Amino acid sequence: MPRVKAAQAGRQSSAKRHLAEQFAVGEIITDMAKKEWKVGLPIGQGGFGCIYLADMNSSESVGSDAPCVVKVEPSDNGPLFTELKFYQRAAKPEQIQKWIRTRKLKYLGVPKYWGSGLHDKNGKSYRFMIMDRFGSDLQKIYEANAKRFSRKTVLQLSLRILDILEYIHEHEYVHGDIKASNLLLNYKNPDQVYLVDYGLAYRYCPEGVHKEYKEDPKRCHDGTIEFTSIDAHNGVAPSRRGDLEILGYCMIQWLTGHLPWEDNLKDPKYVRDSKIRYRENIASLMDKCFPEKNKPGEIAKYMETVKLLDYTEKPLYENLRDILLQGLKAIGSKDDGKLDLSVVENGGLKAKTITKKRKKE
Repeated sequence: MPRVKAAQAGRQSSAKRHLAEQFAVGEIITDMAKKEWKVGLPIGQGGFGCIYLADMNSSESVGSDAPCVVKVEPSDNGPLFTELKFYQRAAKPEQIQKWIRTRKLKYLGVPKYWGSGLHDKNGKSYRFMIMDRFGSDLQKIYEANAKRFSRKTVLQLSLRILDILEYIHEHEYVHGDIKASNLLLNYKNPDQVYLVDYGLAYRYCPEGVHKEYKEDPKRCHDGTIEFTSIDAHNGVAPSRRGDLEILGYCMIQWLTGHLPWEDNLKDPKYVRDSKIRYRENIASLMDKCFPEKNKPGEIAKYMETVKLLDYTEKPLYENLRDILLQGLKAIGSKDDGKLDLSVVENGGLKAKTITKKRKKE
């Protein structure tokens, strides 16, 4: 509590009073792309990194249902420059639309990029990126439902995430952050899921050079023990298995509700132990987590492929894809629920992509 618990700003790090500013309501700046975007009233709670309503240069004033939203953050920041750079480079209007065409699909759950605008003042440089609106985060509903998900709901995402993964996986870009915390649903389309705020999107194939199994803790180390890829836990280089591991962990988290190492996060050694121990004997995890009178073959085979994956072995989306459909057909059930996560609950967003937070040179 504010009164009970005392908030600590910093003992020794920053000096003097920074003091930031804002923009007038009803103003329209000129992004780098020569696009006019009108800014309405402020929205969100945090401080320096606040969100402001945005909309295309149309007319009249701005209400409380603006189409796009802007976010201002420090220019010297790192992770920020990545989220904005990854959007204007990966989240392009062509790259997104082109995919749907080359994929023979309807729409892409990837966020669209609009623009950005910077401004220096007395040495202080500011920067903001323009993004679209959203509905609610998957992590919110999860906690709201007492951390309980359905088989059709979980499997529904596993299919959507796969297609999205291939998009970045083919662009030499590792996802890293695939958890629900970085997911949202379209306000108009409740059955549409979107994966925003990477905060861990990096490339491990520069100049056609695929990252070989080598020790590199300095790189690809940013992540919470809650789902930190074994690559960082051991201090190895970025691998493909690391991605499947992230989805594999959460996949069982929602399906079961709680993970074995949920009451032992404080112990980093334990988390790594149970990991390797559960890796060799995956059948033990499903046995302990799930009852003997209920063993989802969809999960058993899922891990069997992950643990049985070689550094040189390529991704087997087709194979795993068969395991998913088999899981539903096995339980005499079919996709009759979709992304059942429509309720709405916004209150601030983020902006990151890099993966190396520790000392910050």
